[PDB]
Amino acid sequence: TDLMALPLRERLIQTADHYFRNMESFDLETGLTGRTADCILKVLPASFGMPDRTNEECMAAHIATRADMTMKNFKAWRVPGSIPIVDEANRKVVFHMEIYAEMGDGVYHNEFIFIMTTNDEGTLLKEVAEYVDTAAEKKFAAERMAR
Amino acid sequence: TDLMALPLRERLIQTADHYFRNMESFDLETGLTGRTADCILKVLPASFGMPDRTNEECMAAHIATRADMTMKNFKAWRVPGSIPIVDEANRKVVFHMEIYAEMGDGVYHNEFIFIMTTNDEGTLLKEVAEYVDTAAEKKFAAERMAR
Ligand SMILES: Cc1oc(=O)c2c(c1C)O[C@]1(C)[C@H](O)[C@@H]3O[C@](O)(CC[C@H](C)[C@H]1C2)C(C)(C)C3=O
Ligand SMILES: Cc1oc(=O)c2c(c1C)O[C@]1(C)[C@H](O)[C@@H]3O[C@](O)(CC[C@H](C)[C@H]1C2)C(C)(C)C3=O
Ligand SMILES: [Cl-]
Ligand SMILES: [Cl-]
Ligand SMILES: [Cl-]
Ligand SMILES: [Cl-]
Repeated sequence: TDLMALPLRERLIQTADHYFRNMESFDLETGLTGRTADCILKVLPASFGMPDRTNEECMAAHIATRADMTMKNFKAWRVPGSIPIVDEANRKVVFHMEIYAEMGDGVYHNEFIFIMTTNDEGTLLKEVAEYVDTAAEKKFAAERMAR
Repeated sequence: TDLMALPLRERLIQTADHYFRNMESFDLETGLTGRTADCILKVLPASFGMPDRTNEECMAAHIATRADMTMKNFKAWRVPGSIPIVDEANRKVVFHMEIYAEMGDGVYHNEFIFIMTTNDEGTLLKEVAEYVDTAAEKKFAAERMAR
């Protein structure tokens, strides 16, 4: 494909970044793209108590969160100064990210580490691990419940 | 050096891992080793409100934290399953870590991401960035306040 004609470093970055572009242009029609069938989302740290999720579990969560909290105009950007960290050998890419969205209750805007793992070919995501701001996310969860 | 004869990947992992070995064997006479003079520790996420610190600032903080909470027997290990993520071109290593210590009040045991950046030679750390468990670390700070 056109992905395979790119150098591996570049391919890994494009594949990993796609996760964010997908979130920004998300619709029910197309859903979550550029993931392997068996891809797993892991939410770090363990203390946060979010189990690993399949693509289908992720899609269900995101539809509901967006409805419940009237969220839209998602935008993701790298923390100023940060860079993509790419381990070609291990098919991994590490980003230091901000995610922003408008919602009924104001704005969602949190900071994250994401660790993406691709398939051997560097063309799809097989794992995404995101380390979240536990204090911030526990507050969002409490705003969402009964709200 | 012996370090310079090692392939760069291995050099980077050794220089990044040294940070945790230094933490385990920490003492007043030897201090913090394996860092550039101008090395900075960054604590993420920004919401946690901890400023960047110099080697001197880190050393003083650790002395204090160990005294105040009577902490000892530190151990660091990679989260089971995780691996070191090495970006040779950018001189970076990413670890998914647990840190454990005995203290008066029981046990400190938290989960992190560390992003280590070396000098161009890969022999010294010039930046350490650690993404912490904000709920957990808030508690620990609250417990450290008069107790
Ligand atoms: C495709 C997509 O659509 C969405 O609508 C949202 C998505 C994604 C990836 O991710 C975030 C931004 C968030 O990164 C992720 O989800 C959370 O449940 C929090 C809810 C937020 C609002 C959620 C929204 C987690 C704490 C585990 C977390 O970090
Ligand atoms: C050499 C060394 O000696 C020490 O005594 C400790 C050290 C190190 C590296 O690191 C930790 C384990 C911790 O990773 C770090 O410092 C904290 O302020 C909390 C206190 C803990 C106990 C602290 C103790 C932070 C919230 C920013 C944090 O993550
Ligand atoms: Cl997802
Ligand atoms: Cl070092
Ligand atoms: Cl330190
Ligand atoms: Cl770093």
